[PDB]
Amino acid sequence: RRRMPYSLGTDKLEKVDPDKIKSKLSEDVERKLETDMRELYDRLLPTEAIEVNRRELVSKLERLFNTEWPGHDIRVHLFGSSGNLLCSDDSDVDICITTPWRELESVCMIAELLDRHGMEKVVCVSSAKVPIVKIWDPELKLACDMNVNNTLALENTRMVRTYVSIDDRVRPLAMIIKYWTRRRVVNDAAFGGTLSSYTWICMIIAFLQLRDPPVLPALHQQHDLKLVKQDGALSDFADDIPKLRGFGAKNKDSLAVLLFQFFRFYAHEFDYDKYTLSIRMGTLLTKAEKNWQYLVNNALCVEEPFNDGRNLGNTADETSFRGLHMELRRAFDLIAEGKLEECCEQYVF
Ligand SMILES: Nc1ccn([C@@H]2O[C@H](COP(=O)(O)CP(=O)(O)OP(=O)(O)O)[C@@H](O)[C@H]2O)c(=O)n1
Ligand SMILES: [Ca+2]
Repeated sequence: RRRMPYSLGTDKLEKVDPDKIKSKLSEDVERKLETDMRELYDRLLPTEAIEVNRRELVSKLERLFNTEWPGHDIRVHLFGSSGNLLCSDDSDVDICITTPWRELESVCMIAELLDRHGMEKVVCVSSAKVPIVKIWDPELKLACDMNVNNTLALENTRMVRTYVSIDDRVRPLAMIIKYWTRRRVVNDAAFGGTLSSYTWICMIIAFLQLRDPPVLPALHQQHDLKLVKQDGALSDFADDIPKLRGFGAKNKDSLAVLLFQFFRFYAHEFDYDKYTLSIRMGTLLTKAEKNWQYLVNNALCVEEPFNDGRNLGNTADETSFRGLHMELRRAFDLIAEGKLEECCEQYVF
């Protein structure tokens, strides 16, 4: 399922003279793009029935696990887009199973139990860095990936949820960019050699942190607004939502202007060879100061904010990155003229 064929080669795209790159939408284009984005967002928002089903899946799993293995305080939690305000009705369900009982981290035992209780397409990856069980629930009609005790993923999901809660523009902008990535088939870091949705979300956040004035702060740096978590530890990132809300309100750019600027930033402004995007810091880092010029698959460097050693761009080789950059050029060209529908056309192999 390789998205970017090896024929593309690996050449970097040349930087275009900044004076020759459109920097502003015309009023007519902005007005129509705003309306078209708002219509698309309304269609992408989730519906009650499916949001309820996501919760029902959590409860069903928790009951099954505590009946099979009682006395181990097994709890089940949504994460990913089901927990960060960025899901649509067709989004998969990311689930984290927490327990002090480390025996449960051998996930083949979970697969066997779920197969016994009517889940379908039950498969597992026991030797991955994060072992997972995948299922299809035929009653709730949900595809689910679950892990055991990956509490970092609960926290980075909660971080994304906090960013979404800080400024009204984040949810529609991110939901629309995510839709673009699905239609263009550039959000498949396993099969396709492109980037995970989480990676794209971090890129959206990093872009918004770099607006003038910024739309989003650097939550990991706002120490005085960190609250204590349910587990009793101080949060790694600022999370006092009432005190953070409004941070970006001084930036008055519309959703249309922000979508145009997102594609302009990634298509033309950002120097991929030199810099690492860091939502932990809210400022650009250099690859060189992280020794990231040596990483395999380092054409795009997007630092995971909880593990400064993980490049979220590491699933894109140089060929795939070339194709991704070309897709960003294409999107910039089209959004510049308000062509949202064409920008989001389904890619066909
Ligand atoms: N490198 C990574 C990749 C993923 N994760 C964790 O997995 C979740 C789902 O990834 P995801 O890519 O499915 C993001 P989501 O908003 O759910 O997208 P979707 O609606 O298109 O399904 C993220 O929210 C992170 O908690 C991580 O910790 N490190
Ligand atoms: Ca997901």
